[PDB]
Amino acid sequence: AKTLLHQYWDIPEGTECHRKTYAATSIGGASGLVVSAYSVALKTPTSFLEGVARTGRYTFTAAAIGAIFGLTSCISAQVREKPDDPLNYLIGGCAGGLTLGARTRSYGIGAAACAYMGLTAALVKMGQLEGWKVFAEPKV
Amino acid sequence: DLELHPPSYPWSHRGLLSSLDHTSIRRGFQVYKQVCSSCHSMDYVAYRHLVGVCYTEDEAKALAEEVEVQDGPNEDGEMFMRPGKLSDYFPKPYPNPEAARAANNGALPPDLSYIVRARHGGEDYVFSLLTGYCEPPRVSLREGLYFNPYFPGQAIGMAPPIYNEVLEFDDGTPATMSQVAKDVCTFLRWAAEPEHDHRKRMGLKMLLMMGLLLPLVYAMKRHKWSVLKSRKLAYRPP
Amino acid sequence: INIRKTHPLMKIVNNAFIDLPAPSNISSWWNFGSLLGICLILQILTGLFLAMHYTPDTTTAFSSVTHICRDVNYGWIIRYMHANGASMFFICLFMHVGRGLYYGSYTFLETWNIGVILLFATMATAFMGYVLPWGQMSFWGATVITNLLSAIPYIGTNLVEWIWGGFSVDKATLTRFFAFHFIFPFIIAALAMVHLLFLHETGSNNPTGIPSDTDKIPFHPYYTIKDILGAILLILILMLLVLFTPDLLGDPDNYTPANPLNTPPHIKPEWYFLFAYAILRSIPNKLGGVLALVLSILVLVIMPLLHTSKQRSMMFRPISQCMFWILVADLLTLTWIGGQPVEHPYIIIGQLASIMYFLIILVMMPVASIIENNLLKW
Amino acid sequence: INIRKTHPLMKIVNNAFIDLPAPSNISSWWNFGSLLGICLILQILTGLFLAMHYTPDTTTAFSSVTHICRDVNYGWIIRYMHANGASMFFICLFMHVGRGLYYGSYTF
Amino acid sequence: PTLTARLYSLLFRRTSTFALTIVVGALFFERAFDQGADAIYEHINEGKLWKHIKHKY
Amino acid sequence: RQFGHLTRVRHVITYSLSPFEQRAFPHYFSKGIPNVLRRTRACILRVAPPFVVFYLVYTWGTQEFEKSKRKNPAA
Amino acid sequence: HTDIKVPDFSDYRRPEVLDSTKSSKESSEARKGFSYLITATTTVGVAY
Amino acid sequence: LVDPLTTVREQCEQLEKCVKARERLELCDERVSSRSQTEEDCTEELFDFLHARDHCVAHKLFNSL
Amino acid sequence: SSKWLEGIRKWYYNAAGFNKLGLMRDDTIHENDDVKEAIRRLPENLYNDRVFRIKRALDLSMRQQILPKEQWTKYEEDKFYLEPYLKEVIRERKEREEWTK
Amino acid sequence: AAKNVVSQFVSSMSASADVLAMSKIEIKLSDIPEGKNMAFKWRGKPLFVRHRTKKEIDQEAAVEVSQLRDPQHDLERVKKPEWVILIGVCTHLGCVPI
Ligand code: HEC
Ligand code: HEM
Ligand code: HEM
Ligand code: HEM
Ligand code: FES
Repeated sequence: AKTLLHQYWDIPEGTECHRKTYAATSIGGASGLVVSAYSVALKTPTSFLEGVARTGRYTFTAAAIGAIFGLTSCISAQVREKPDDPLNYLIGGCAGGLTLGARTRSYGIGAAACAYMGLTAALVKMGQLEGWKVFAEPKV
Repeated sequence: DLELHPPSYPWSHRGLLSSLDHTSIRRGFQVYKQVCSSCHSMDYVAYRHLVGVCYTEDEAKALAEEVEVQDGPNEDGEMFMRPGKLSDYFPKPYPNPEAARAANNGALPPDLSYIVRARHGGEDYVFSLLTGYCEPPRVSLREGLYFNPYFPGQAIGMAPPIYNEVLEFDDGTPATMSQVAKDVCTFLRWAAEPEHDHRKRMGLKMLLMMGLLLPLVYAMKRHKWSVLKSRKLAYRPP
Repeated sequence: INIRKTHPLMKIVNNAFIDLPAPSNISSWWNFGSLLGICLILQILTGLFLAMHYTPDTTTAFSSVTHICRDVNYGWIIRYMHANGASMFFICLFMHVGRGLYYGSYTFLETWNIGVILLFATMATAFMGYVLPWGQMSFWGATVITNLLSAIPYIGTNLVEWIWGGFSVDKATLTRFFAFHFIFPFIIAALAMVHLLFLHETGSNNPTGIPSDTDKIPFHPYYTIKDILGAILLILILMLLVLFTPDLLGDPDNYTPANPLNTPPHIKPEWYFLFAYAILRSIPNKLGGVLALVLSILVLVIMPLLHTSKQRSMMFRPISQCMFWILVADLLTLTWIGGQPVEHPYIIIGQLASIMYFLIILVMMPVASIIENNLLKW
Repeated sequence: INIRKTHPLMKIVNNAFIDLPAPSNISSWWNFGSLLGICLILQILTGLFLAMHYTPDTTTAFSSVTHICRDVNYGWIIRYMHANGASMFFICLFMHVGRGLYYGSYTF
Repeated sequence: PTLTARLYSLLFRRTSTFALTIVVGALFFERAFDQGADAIYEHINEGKLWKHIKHKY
Repeated sequence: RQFGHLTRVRHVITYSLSPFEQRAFPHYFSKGIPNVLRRTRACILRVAPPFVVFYLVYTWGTQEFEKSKRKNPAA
Repeated sequence: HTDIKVPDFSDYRRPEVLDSTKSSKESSEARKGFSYLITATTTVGVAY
Repeated sequence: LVDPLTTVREQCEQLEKCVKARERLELCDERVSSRSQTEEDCTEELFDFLHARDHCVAHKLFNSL
Repeated sequence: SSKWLEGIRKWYYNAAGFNKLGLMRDDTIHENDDVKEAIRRLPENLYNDRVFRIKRALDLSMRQQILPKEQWTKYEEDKFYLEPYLKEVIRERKEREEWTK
Repeated sequence: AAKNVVSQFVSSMSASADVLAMSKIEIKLSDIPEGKNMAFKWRGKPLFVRHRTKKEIDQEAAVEVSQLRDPQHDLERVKKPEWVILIGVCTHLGCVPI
């Protein structure tokens, strides 16, 4: 939601750490709720306990992506000491992609997820930094 | 109070196989000789330890036959001075810490043996405190305290000596402020560590001996252990 | 047949260091026994040279150690080697204890008791020698920890003013500390040989915990060359810390003469007491604090009665393995916390660290061994 | 059965001090071995107390020995025990060697 | 390989000859290592020593 | 426990070769680095997650120490 | 006991012995000289 | 006999966040000036920008010696 | 309930590790005199198979060489053969204690 | 005989004669600046002679009775109100406070 993404972008990046990781786990909980809701809505799990297992798997993967991504975000920003580069989040997106691939227990999914999640996280910080408007103007 | 951290400066001996500048140590001894040797003590350095760092045999004999020492007994026994060749220490300007403390507004200066090594911060600390005097933003400074921020409490009972009466480098160096401060801080680094050049020489020899000897021992360990790495089992029952 | 099998001393050397059966899958975590032996004898020899240049007097001690550092050829390397050798001694000691708790080798009761006796003894030796150079940190840490020993009522108070030689620290206290810092390591070496004797009685322990009675290999020349290589890596790190960084473990509050009036606000001892001292002052109780410290090392004594798995290793108890690594992180937290000043968050997470330490040891490990005992159809 | 025959330390103590077969012949001339051992540990003890009260500086060594014999409590009995226990130590050494020669035990 | 073979056949068949050979090699490499260590340490500074500036005083 | 009364073993054949003929380092760059990669992947899930908790604690401790040090009134 | 064959070590050996027809003589002394020259060089370092 | 310290401490920090915190120092200085016997001595800003300006002194001094 | 307990047990048996060194249940049991008595009371061929499994596992942990995919011992094809032996050791030791006291 | 030997050895490890020989001192009071402590060594320890201000007499009057965990009144502790003289060592663990 607007509230938790605003909590995530409230903190300077910057070193006010592990609030970033908790907000990213909230991102993971929301994403897992979305995917799990549609997945149990469009499967007929047969039976409900296996549906609980599927929902738990998706939420655990999304929360793990959020947690690992927030940790590497904060750590890379503390080490490189430059709170304006997108390259630290490039490294963060690749790390999140590799851990997604490892929890799905593969190699190629992990490498392609590294590449695409890194480039998209770079685009996220790059647009938040230079200034690209969220979802509308809506003016002309 | 508010804690301050001195930044690291690219000293000559900062490098891991780096020496000192012995010419800088000569003029740093000259700096200690001229102005700083009034209050501070550095009693654990004899004049003979200068012989392979900053002076020759003869120049040290002149420098150490400058000052009288008050040798011990004679035919009268009580009181007589002595030139002394080399085996004299630096002759203790304040003979007691009581007489040191009353000489100033309290706060006797510590001895300068281990100042660079024993102040939670190296020669960067000493250089920063020696050069960084500035004006107080509304503190007390009770009659004997000066403001210089690289010091815990920011209150120093030392008159700032760095540019008052620059001391004529006899080798021909123009006495600016930071150059003479760099000189005396390098000289105090040497007085704190009288073994630094020789210890890095033995570090050089040790690193080359461990580039040599360690792959040999590792190779022989892998050789004698190569049987058990490649032994292979097989199971015969009837 | 051979004098190596008939001669009475050579019976000992032959059945100790040649014809000893060994577990064959030994990792690089059993070299630390030989490393602690070599650290011990190198401490003995460097201390012996230092005693061949030392004068224990409460006015000339620090000046005499300066005299060793300056007017003696290579005496600076011997002083630095004794100090950094004490550092590497405790490093290898905690590695040895961590292995001997990790791989289930604490199912050997007698060796464990003899070991904890050695742990007390090496801590006492290192503390007293740390007092010896008459530095400022030495003086004030001596005052603090000896009054901590004076916490125990009616039997200990005048006992501490008795080991003071009065009401203070004096020449008597200095020479008492020099006498005991000399004569403790030989009793340490004797107990090391007793430790060795009981282990040679029981046999060692492989990293799987399976009794290795079909896979015994002789001690020579396999573990001989492996321990010589481990000793050469140790000598490399010792020459690293005596030829490149003396300042990576030294103390600025040790290199001043003990002017007994100043009390510098930096007060921490060196690191191998910093985890213990953090458990002390995170409790607002003097006698309770010293009793909690002694009871922590007594928790290290009463480890084996807590053990209620059915497999002896920790390679095969993964949740127990994770709790062990949390215990390691909490010890390092205690070390860093004791290495700090005292304000509000430091006090909070120090109380956290001590209580989570006892919670992980006394509670979490048997509960984990029971739950993954129960989860194997056992 | 017993600790003494199944414990690795009391095996050694049992084979050194208890189940040692002694000859039923030895006179008081054979007593000097245990007396040398007891004098040895007594010298260790008295010297260790001396070491707790001693300052090896040559200008103050004589005064240090003086303060031992005067103002340290019982320092005089500890010092006199150390010196004359060294004297009786060498006496029992000479009777030990004279035993080991005259009674022909030097075949070993 | 032949240089290893002939060195083995000359020096490493015996044992006293082996010990004498490694003694000769130890003294030889001792002196050569002293020369090389002096040269490399004086090469890593070259302008900070005490020796060449004390005979340039 | 000396060497020879350990156990009773049948049915076993051990083969091994001389230490001279097999080489010193058999494929030390083609087996050992994937081997240590498998070792690292088998351990860091059980070793690493406590130490990042410690690193967070360290950052939090130093940060809150300085923030309780700094005061900021306004008058 | 007739079918007791050795599992091969062709992956492990040195190429001087790895052939299945060569006389193992000239491949022997050079091999011994290599290993003993390693030991001798270690002994030189330890003696220094 | 003119020092290089004056030269580099003038030239390094010339227009910078150091000067931002110098203006912050002037702000708390006049905050103290508009107050009788304050607690906040306006020294905190002094330390942290002199920390920053001496970092930039640390980067670019030792060529001049 | 039970359909998920088996999933937890198979996860723990994957993450245990000794399935990869070619071992089983009865290969890792810590010993007192009682478990060594249970070892003593075994048939001969089972004891031979146990000592060969132990010696392979110690070799492959000596060069730190996990077996390939082909010989990871699968879950629930392993024998809990020591259950009657160790269970009767339990009953006999408890019989000794509860009868003599 | 054993308990005599143990007794005499523990008393040998006690102290010296002159270490037990303490002394009586006289201290001059008004050499000290306002709100400030001066330490003079006596019986081994430092010896606190501190000038407390009249503002610090009022701060001693600003001390709650039982909120002191060792609850003691000021007149129970001091003799003259404006000059204070105490043992120079914190009695917990032998530190000397600043
Ligand atoms: C007499 C006046 C001098 C002279 C000529 C110099 N110093 Fe300084 N110094 C003096 C006193 C009385 C004190 C103590 C003041 C206090 O306690 O605050 C000092 C202090 C120092 C220090 C102290 C830093 C510390 O304690 O951590 C140092 C490093 C120092 N003095 C160095 C120094 C140098 C290098 C001088 C020559 C240029 C020098 N002092 C002159 C008294 C005096
Ligand atoms: C004084 C310092 C110590 C020394 C010199 C020392 C020496 C040794 C040596 C030489 C070994 C055999 C080598 C090895 O197994 O790696 C050993 C093994 C062992 N030590 Fe210690 N030890 C010391 C302290 C301790 C302590 C404090 C303990 C804990 C109580 C301990 C417990 C053990 C155990 C359990 C073993 C057997 C480990 C195994 O076989 O796997 N030791 N020690
Ligand atoms: C019996 C042999 C030993 C003797 C004779 C001996 C003697 C000494 C002496 C004279 C000093 C003071 C020198 C100095 O610190 O500058 C000293 C310091 C010290 N000793 Fe020992 N010591 C011995 C064994 C040990 C052992 C086994 C340890 C523990 C590993 C140890 C730990 C220390 C430490 C930590 C110091 C202080 C080091 C320093 O700060 O420089 N000593 N020892
Ligand atoms: C290892 C334990 C020992 C220590 C710590 C020790 C220490 C000392 C000390 C400090 C002294 C000087 C005090 C004095 O001279 O009155 C001394 C003197 C002496 N010691 Fe020892 N000692 C030890 C064992 C021995 C032994 C075993 C002997 C031989 C029997 C011995 C023979 C002597 C002698 C002959 C003197 C000279 C007494 C004198 O001239 O006043 N000591 N010892
Ligand atoms: S409060 Fe613990 S010593 Fe002062």
